[PDB]
Amino acid sequence: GGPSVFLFPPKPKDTLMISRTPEVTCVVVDVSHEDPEVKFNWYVDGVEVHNAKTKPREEQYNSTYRVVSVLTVLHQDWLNGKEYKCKVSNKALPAPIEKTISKAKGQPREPQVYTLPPSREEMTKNQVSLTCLVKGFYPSDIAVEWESNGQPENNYKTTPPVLDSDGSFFLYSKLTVDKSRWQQGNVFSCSVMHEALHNHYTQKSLSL
Amino acid sequence: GGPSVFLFPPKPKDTLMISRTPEVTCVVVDVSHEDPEVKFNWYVDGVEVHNAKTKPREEQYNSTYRVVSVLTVLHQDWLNGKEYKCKVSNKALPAPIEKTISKAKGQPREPQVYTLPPSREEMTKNQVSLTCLVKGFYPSDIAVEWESNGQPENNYKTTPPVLDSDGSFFLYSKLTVDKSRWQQGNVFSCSVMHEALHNHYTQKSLSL
Ligand SMILES: *[C@@H]1O[C@H](CO)[C@@H](O[C@@H]2O[C@H](CO)[C@@H](O[C@@H]3O[C@H](CO[C@H]4O[C@H](CO)[C@@H](O)[C@H](O)[C@@H]4O[C@@H]4O[C@H](CO)[C@@H](O[C@@H]5O[C@H](CO)[C@H](O)[C@H](O)[C@H]5O)[C@H](O)[C@H]4NC(C)=O)[C@@H](O)[C@H](O[C@H]4O[C@H](CO)[C@@H](O)[C@H](O)[C@@H]4O[C@@H]4O[C@H](CO)[C@@H](O)[C@H](O)[C@H]4NC(C)=O)[C@@H]3O)[C@H](O)[C@H]2NC(C)=O)[C@H](O)[C@H]1NC(C)=O
Ligand SMILES: *[C@@H]1O[C@H](CO)[C@@H](O[C@@H]2O[C@H](CO)[C@@H](O[C@@H]3O[C@H](CO[C@H]4O[C@H](CO)[C@@H](O)[C@H](O)[C@@H]4O[C@@H]4O[C@H](CO)[C@@H](O[C@@H]5O[C@H](CO)[C@H](O)[C@H](O)[C@H]5O)[C@H](O)[C@H]4NC(C)=O)[C@@H](O)[C@H](O[C@H]4O[C@H](CO)[C@@H](O)[C@H](O)[C@@H]4O[C@@H]4O[C@H](CO)[C@@H](O)[C@H](O)[C@H]4NC(C)=O)[C@@H]3O)[C@H](O)[C@H]2NC(C)=O)[C@H](O)[C@H]1NC(C)=O
Repeated sequence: GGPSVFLFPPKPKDTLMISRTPEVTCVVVDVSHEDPEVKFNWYVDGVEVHNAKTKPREEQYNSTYRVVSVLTVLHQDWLNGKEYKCKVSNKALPAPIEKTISKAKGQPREPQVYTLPPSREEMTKNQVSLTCLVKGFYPSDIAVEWESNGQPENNYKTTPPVLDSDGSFFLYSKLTVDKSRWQQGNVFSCSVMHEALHNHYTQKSLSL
Repeated sequence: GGPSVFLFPPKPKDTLMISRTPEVTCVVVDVSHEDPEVKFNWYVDGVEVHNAKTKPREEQYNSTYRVVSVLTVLHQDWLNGKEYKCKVSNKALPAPIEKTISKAKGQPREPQVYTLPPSREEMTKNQVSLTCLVKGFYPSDIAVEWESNGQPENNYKTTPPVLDSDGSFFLYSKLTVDKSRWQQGNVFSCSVMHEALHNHYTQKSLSL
């Protein structure tokens, strides 16, 4: 009917990488052509802030607009658990819509990072699987990459985080390599970024 | 507004286990108190069938009913890729709603099942991780369990299937065991059920 609001968190990497810019994004869909004006109020821990920026209005081909406000967050503010509230007013609403988002609550726990070599049974294939088990972490926001000889290794896939029986998360990352590249003693590494790691970073190596 | 329809597939286990009964479920929500009658037509490969059964009507506390029709499917029919169509008629609809479901399309590929022992680095803990990598499978419907000494081992978690770079799926299953149970040479097994396995079943063992 009238507008709907969806509020999105930053990317885990952006909150953990010094390079990138974490932002909270408040998306308003089904804004009418009759009432395209939307007012945003933003609050951080209940304190109203005034540095949000509205993205270019996006007109959809179902006769609605999509209007989006972005609030840049301090890395430390997000990781410290601050509460971000977006309030949306529009003439087609009988009352403003409010959404609130934050990092998951609970004591952070440091990932344990374990590298597992290919199974002997897999050595009948041309390509073999290098496994990085990351477990015991909380909250679930995390990033995982691989390297080899100082260079990024990109032929990998990582599972979503899975809730474990002790209330931490685990996941696995699988890097696929030419078997010969493995047999030649090349050194591979699994890099993990998470808030409860020293400098938000660790790497563990794996080689034959 | 008026009713909505959601059509659900069988459980992978039910389609792969000789014991259990696979069914397709056509769920109609937001059925009004003014118009509670819903007519279902079911089609298998475009052929109308007449052996569906309607579940007991469920009245919700938002002044709507939930009405559900269940069609039992032959194991072989689902795995052979038959198309199941549910057609829903109701007075509040301007036209019937139709939904169609089937198994994912594409050539099946047999899972490769590899067991990986705990990392040496993990042996500083009281509990260690036994890993079952299942890869190269298609379609994604699969079930995984663990055993030890002929008995079911239940302290495990399995990742959802992840789409790999070659268009097959992989996943990992993690069984957590007392370290001493591992060091004592107990034999653990990862059991996998999938349509492209011989007898829809395989198991691989792991021990120190
Ligand atoms: C007219 O046409 C319109 C265009 O087609 C159409 O608009 C759509 O409306 C939909 C609803 O009507 C709306 O659906 C929601 O989608 C949510 C997910 O949205 C993302 O992912 C989509 C698919 O991948 C994308 O299309 C979206 O753009 C969005 O993508 C994300 O965007 C964010 C913000 O930009 C971005 O994050 C930012 O990224 C940047 C970098 O780019 C930085 O990193 C920033 O730091 C960062 O903030 C993401 O990266 C990007 N991600 C992706 C994957 O692309 C979805 O979550 C909603 O689901 C909830 O609500 C529905 C009910 O509608 C429930 O069915 C569902 O279960 C979910 O409900 C929640 O469940 C929770 C339970 O765990 C519960 O806790 C919650 O309370 C509960 N909430 C609710 C409300 O129930 C939802 O499906 C869709 O996004 C719109 N599409 C577009 C393109 O705008 C419109 O509907 C049409 N009008 C008609 C038909 O009348
Ligand atoms: C009045 O109050 C009502 C009750 O609260 C409320 O009813 C709800 O309405 C919702 C929509 O308005 C409806 O939402 C949909 O939910 C879908 C998932 O439903 C399941 O999982 C839920 C949460 O876990 C459960 O609540 C549901 O019961 C259902 O659970 C499953 O049930 C099936 C069938 O029984 C069962 O399978 C069977 O199990 C048995 C054993 O028990 C056997 O094994 C059988 O063999 C087997 O068949 C499952 O096990 C069971 N699973 C679980 C997990 O419990 C959800 O999938 C829908 O999402 C789609 O649509 C929404 C739009 O509404 C999108 O936002 C979303 O992105 C999805 O869209 C799809 O996206 C695809 C992209 O990949 C795309 O390909 C599709 O085209 C696209 N489709 C559409 C339509 O867009 C959806 O969220 C909810 O289920 C209702 N809840 C209940 C309890 O009925 C009602 O709304 C209220 N009225 C109001 C507010 O006015």
